[PDB]
Amino acid sequence: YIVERLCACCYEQAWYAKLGGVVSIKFLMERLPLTWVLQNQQTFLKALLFVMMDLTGEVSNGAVAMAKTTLEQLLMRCATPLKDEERAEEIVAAQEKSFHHVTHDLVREVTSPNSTVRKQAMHSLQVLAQVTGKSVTVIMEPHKEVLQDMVPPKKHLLRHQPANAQIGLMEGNTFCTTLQPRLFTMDLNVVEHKVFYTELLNLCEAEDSALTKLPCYKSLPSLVPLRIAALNALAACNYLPQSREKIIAALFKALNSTNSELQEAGEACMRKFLEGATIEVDQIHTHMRPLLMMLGDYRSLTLNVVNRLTSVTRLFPNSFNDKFCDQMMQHLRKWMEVVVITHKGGQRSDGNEMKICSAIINLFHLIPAAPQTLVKPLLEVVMKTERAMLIEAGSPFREPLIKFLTRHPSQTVE
Repeated sequence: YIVERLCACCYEQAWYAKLGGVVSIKFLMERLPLTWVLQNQQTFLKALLFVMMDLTGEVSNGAVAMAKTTLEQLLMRCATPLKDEERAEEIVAAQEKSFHHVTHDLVREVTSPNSTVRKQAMHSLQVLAQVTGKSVTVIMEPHKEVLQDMVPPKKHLLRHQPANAQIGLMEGNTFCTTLQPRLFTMDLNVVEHKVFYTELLNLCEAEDSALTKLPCYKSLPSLVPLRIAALNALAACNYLPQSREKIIAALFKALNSTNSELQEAGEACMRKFLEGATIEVDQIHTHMRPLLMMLGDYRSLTLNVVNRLTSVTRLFPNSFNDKFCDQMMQHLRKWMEVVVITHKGGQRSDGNEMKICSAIINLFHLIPAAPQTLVKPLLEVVMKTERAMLIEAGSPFREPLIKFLTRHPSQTVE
């Protein structure tokens, strides 16, 4: 009755009721013995995860972090292997049964449409596989019966599912297909996987003007998380030779865009994609061609294009050459002259004041093709700008310049 009434507080509406319920659960699992907390771990987990499922979308006072910490403690407690001095026929059986049930419910809630509970379940599975000294797959291999119809959409026309459910399905597919050994192999041969891959490609490659026509996406405020999830799911399929060019094309299209958050998501997915696949300089040039071929005019530069340059350089150091370094130095000199002119004019702040020059300077320390000779012209232009603006302590060019100078200490100090 104690556990019933106390964990029942987790189902009340108010947030303080949930907080008291989780506090009582923590007290019960910390003070009382192991043999008893195991058989109640099912109800404890259910209640303390329903707390999260219900508190999403409303103000709360640290209840989410407290619930996450309590979940971590309960999982690392009940999952801890029993030492030989305490192993017995009843405690071992109770632990095994509680572990089975908890893992079953966790794999069930993994594909839930809520993001917070899904991330919490993923972290719990990871830490549980870490503690038990086993892989996540072998632990989920018996439990994948629940996800036989979840990871494969069964050609359910995901376009009919809501945006949050779609994002949840994408994240579940990413998690289940990115373990040490993959639980489900997206062979891209059955009609189900084929339809799923085609939907992923059309979602991550189409345009917003046509993508917003769907009713499921008509009410979305940003539509960026959907594209991010689509890119993440598409990168997890780096085991299909005959169907790899489209993945690279989509990842590069996402790596060259006029948005910052999506550019970062695309570069992250590419870095994750390169862990299993490889890309030769041929297709690198083929895909970055529209990114280049426009730098001829220094005015064409901007924060987005320099960020894309930085990303493609960080992902492929051997892609750029010394000629590109000289062109970048010329563009930097031009932009520094423009900045000096604008500062002498003293009209008003703009969006091309310092960030562009800082990014262009940072580009050098990431390109290994940058020669030692580039230190002197860069230092000269930096000194010219500093003494034209008379900004010494607040100069934002110090950090990237020092980052580059550290690459050639011999020439620098000399």
